Amino acid sequence: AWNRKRISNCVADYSVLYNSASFSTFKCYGVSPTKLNDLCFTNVYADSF
Amino acid sequence: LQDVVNQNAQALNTLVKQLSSNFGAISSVLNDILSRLDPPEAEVQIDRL
Amino acid sequence: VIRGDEVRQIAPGQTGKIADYNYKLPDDFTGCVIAWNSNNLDSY
Repeated sequence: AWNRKRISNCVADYSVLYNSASFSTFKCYGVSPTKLNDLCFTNVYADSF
Repeated sequence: LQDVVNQNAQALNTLVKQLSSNFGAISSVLNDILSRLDPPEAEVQIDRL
Repeated sequence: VIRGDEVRQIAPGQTGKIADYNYKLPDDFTGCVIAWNSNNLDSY
């Protein structure tokens, strides 16, 4: 029953999540982690489980 | 005489509309793939275009 | 010597704290990488 939080209409700083060492694994496909701070998106979904 | 004009116009139009084709790239505009992929992963996409 | 996690980051075109602040390989690197545990020898 994985949850889905929708996040939109905000300024989202991804640098904190990229730089924080608390994450065991931060791997992603399609777009590079280091340029996320410059792109703009329509909406983002966080599927956490 | 009108046919030569028509054929040249059609060839140019298909040449121009071939810039809309992906050819397997994640996107057809080179600027956005360049602006959202790091070089080592953007070279493989640009090669297809 | 590298201890702890991120040991696999030593590779061309790799990202991470180690690859970005400690040791970065060139994109066209031509060579080998070798590693082995050394607790007996290196174990602040």
